[PDB]
Amino acid sequence: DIVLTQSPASLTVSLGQRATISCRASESVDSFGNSFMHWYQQKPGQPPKLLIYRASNLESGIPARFSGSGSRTDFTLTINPVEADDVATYYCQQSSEDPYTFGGGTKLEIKRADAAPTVSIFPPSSEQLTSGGASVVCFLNNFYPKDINVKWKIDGSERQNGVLNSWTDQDSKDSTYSMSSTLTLTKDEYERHNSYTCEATHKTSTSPIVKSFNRNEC
Amino acid sequence: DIVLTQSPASLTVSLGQRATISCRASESVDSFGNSFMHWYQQKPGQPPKLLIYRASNLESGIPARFSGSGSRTDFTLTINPVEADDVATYYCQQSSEDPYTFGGGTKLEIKRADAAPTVSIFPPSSEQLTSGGASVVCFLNNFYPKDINVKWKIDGSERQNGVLNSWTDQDSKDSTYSMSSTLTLTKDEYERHNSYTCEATHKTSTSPIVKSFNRNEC
Amino acid sequence: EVQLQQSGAELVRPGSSVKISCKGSGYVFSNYWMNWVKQRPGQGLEWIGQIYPGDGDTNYNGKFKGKATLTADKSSSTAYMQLSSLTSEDSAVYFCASGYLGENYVMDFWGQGTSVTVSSAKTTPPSVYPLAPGSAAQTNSMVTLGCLVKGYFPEPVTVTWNSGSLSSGVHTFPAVLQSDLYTLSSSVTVPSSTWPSETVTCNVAHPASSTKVDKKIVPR
Amino acid sequence: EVQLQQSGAELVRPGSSVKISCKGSGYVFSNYWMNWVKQRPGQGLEWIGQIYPGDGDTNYNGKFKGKATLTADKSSSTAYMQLSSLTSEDSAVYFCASGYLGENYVMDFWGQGTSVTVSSAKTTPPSVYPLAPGSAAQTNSMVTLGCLVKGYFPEPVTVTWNSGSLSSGVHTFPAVLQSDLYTLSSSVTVPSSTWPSETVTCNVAHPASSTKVDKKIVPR
Amino acid sequence: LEQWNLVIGFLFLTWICLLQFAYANRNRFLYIIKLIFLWLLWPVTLACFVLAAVYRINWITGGIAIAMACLVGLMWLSYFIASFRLFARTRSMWSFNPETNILLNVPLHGTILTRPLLESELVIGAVILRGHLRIAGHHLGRCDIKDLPKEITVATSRTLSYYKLGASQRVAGDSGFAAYSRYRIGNYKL
Amino acid sequence: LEQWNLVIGFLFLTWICLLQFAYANRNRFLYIIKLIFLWLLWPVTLACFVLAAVYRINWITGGIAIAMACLVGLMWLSYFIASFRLFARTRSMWSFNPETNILLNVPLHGTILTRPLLESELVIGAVILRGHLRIAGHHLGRCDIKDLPKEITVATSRTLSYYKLGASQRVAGDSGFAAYSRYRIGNYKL
Repeated sequence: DIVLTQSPASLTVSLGQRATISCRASESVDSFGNSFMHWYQQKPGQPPKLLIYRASNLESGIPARFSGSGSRTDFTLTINPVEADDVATYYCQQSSEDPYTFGGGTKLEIKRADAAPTVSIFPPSSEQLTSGGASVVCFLNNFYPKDINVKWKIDGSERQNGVLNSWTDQDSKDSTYSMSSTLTLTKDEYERHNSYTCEATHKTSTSPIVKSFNRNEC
Repeated sequence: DIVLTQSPASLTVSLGQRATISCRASESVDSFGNSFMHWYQQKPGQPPKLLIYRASNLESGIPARFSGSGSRTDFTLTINPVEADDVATYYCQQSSEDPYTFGGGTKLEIKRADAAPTVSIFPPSSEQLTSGGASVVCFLNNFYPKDINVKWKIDGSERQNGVLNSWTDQDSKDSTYSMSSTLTLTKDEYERHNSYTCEATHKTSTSPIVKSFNRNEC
Repeated sequence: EVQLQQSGAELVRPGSSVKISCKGSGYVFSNYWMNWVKQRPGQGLEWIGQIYPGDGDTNYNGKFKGKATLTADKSSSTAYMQLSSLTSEDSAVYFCASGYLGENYVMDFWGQGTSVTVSSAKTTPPSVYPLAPGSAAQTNSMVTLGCLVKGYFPEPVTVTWNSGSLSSGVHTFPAVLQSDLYTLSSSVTVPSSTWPSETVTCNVAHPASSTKVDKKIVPR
Repeated sequence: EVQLQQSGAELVRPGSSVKISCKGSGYVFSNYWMNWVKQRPGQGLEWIGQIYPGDGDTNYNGKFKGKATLTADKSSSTAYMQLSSLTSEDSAVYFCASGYLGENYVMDFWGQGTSVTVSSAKTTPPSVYPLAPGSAAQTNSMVTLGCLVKGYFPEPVTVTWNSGSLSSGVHTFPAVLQSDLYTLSSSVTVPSSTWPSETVTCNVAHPASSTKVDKKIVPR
Repeated sequence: LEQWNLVIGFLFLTWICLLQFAYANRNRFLYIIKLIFLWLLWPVTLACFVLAAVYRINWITGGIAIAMACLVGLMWLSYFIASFRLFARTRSMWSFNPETNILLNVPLHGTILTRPLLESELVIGAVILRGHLRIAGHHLGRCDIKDLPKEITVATSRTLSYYKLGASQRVAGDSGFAAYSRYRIGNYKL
Repeated sequence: LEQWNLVIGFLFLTWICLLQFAYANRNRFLYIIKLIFLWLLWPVTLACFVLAAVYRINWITGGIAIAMACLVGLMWLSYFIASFRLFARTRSMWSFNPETNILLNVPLHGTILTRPLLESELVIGAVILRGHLRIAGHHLGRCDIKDLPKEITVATSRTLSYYKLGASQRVAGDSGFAAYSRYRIGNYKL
């Protein structure tokens, strides 16, 4: 079992600069005159896509901005003009021995300018209230980078129960993120309190963005 | 120009026996290790169909009952189990020199049992009469062999003017012939006489078949 | 499936010129050879020349040099042959053929053929006359029926019975040229119960004069 | 073109067995190899084995011997993989791949993937609640709208807006497992002139329980 | 000296014929004669060198003759070992041909046809061209697309490769194209 | 004889190396050495035979030496004439290789690539196999289906054949198949 080790486990490159990914090997991958080292690209929710086969040859239908090199144990993949569509995870595979093995995986991230979130607060619906639940939902859209915190205070008092956060993948068009935090209550707890505030603390936004509502008018 | 001479110019074989066709040559058709002699089959109203190429090789899609041989100058095509569908004309072609030349052609006839004609006489139509002509038509259908003659006697007197006989090709199903003889008259000449008779004499019957009509009934 | 399709029949005057076409489908047209065979109405076949449409390399018979000119058109996938200073000897049927691997010594698939008529006679529509057994209607086991087509120019004419549904027992006879007008006959036989229970019809189509006749035959 | 198509998502129970299929078109199925890769939900890829459908020659990883059995069917052009004695570690996505020339060392075209879930929890239809902007009506240049899907099992569910016509700035968030019940949300932003002039609709389809909901969004 | 001059004259005449005509695609009679000449030339050279060593001018020539005898013995043993390994792999008489080291075996017409190869390959192509199988440029015989061999092997002295059919294609006129790709290089010998 | 035994010992050692290793695909250095030896063998053999003729035992040996001298001169002239004809028709250094007599010329990448052939063919096939042109089993280089050469030639000492492209085909993965068929065998030399 030729163990393949990749470096680094995560990579951030600005639009335009080059990206270098390395793949090691426990043994020699070179067979009788052939290398047998392949590179794949897998976007979320899709099967892997072959880029380089036998460590040098470029796959048909793949843009010429991907190039690979190396021999024996050291191998390298290079994307010289990176673009916003190259956000994926890259693997290396060997085919010399019978139990084919894959690499660990290297996630590629794109660096760009900082952006501020667009906070939106939503009250519970009548269907939710008559079913018995109370889930207030706050959306944070189109911000960069991923460093963001949310504080779910109610009537001036913080709440640390029932908060579920969910980030999205980095976009392939503008390379920005999104996030939604939901606070789940019951009908009685929602009825008693009046003011609910969603506070988003982003690094570029020194003063946090606040969106709030009162259930008496809603 | 390599002149190709075929023998015979006409062939009659019974349904089941073998047929042999020969093709000569003015010079040697053998190129640097290749023969370059081809055989074709052409049914009436259709383009030629290749059977044998380079004097031995059988064309794909052609039944295996066709086979060719020969070299240098003497070449031969053989159809051992002939069938009723093999009625056509066969040519030989050379491709060694720049002006490609074809053979004379050998028409293949098929022998079978004798049959008698089915005589049918037809009076002139009213449209023909009001247009001004008068053409009586006699049909002879499904007879073998081709040895037949028709006598166009009117009111007991033979007519030798305006008679047109037209044979058909031998059938590919029962291998029998047909013919139609038409006698052309004007309206006044048709109206003068009364009785018209179509008399056909075939070798299989010593007494000719007669079909006649009168203008009084018609 | 590799195929070749030619143009229609051509009627020209002596001293003029005609341009035959033959286009193919199902393969790369620029990598093959075409061979342009000629067959006279009563004689055998005869070879004219070759052309490679990829670059324009041609061979000629030597007899037809000056008479025949071969050109090609890669963009439309169509090849042409032009015959000049036409005479009465130039009436024939012209084929186009090619090989399965694109070779110039074997002709594997052919075109249907193009008929060229060189005469000064003008086109004439046909005149269809029914033929019926007016003597006694011939009430035997099977009654025979005719349909006479007279006085048309040029060849050919197509005679079919009931739009091709009745194609058993049909004998179409060759045309007889007479004073520059052709004459043709065809005969069909039907069971005595079928006629006159169902009305039969001979459909005569003359594409040279765009004449379409559906004359139906009736008892006297 | 060369294609590979797999089955649908499979929900099973521990101790049972499942049979995944993957069939291909556009080529001779008996002359190729298939490679049957596996990808865990939070880990990397892993190789299971091979099969040649022409005669039945197989290779295995060694870890998956006994767990995975590969068979083929030339007549229907379909290959199968059976996993036996399933446990919680066996929940993954299983692919099938082949090479362009029928080789066993390159994987050129893949299958879309088949998700297998090994759990004792029963299927539950989703509950869709609209999210209307009741705080201050969001009367800005671009008003945002939401649609909350809560309590469904198993994965996945698809949320589309106005049957796919509204696809400008649609963010669908990953599901969060909570007491064996997933929860999902999605957001869309429209100009303030469009809504509430035209009421939007979030179409939710759960194929596991055959649930189709077309909940509409109206002002509070 | 005149006797030796005639003998050394005929000695060179055989040397010209072997280097100009004795090849496999060339005169096969002379090819067989060349094989016999080589097989008889090995022991004669070894015996001549050991004789020059035992009857030597001085100790330098003795060492030179001993080294040359060791070299020719090494060549003899290397040839025999390589030829016997290749014959064990393929059981063909091309194993003893010094010009070739890679051999291609194809099961066709109920027999196995052996042909030499210039280079070892990872994928081998095939064409038909009107029902005449032609693998790696070698004219094998008449075959169809349906009747293509399902597995071929390429044997050398050190390893034995296995190839399998894949990616066929048909064109008009009983012609086609196929590919054979390697799947196993172990499992030595037959 | 000890001196002559050493000399005749080294005479056979060169004979072992030329018949076992001196081949074009095996060892190019020994192939060039074999060419030099072959080009030097003819004058030496001719001079030795005429020397045996002038210094002869009897008139029988004189006639034998004269006949052998005529034979080696005939071989020399035949080789030079054939090689010069082939070089005039192909302008390649494979013309002087005694093993080969048929040469294939392919215009690719702005140059002409000469390779030897075993048999003269009426039709020549070609395969691609992932963008790697391979005509008559010879590995030429990288090429596309649309970049195939339009015309190739096959040259020998007596005639020059011309071939043209026809009946191409494409399969998935930048691979394909083509055929080259002969249309002219005249128009000798370039």
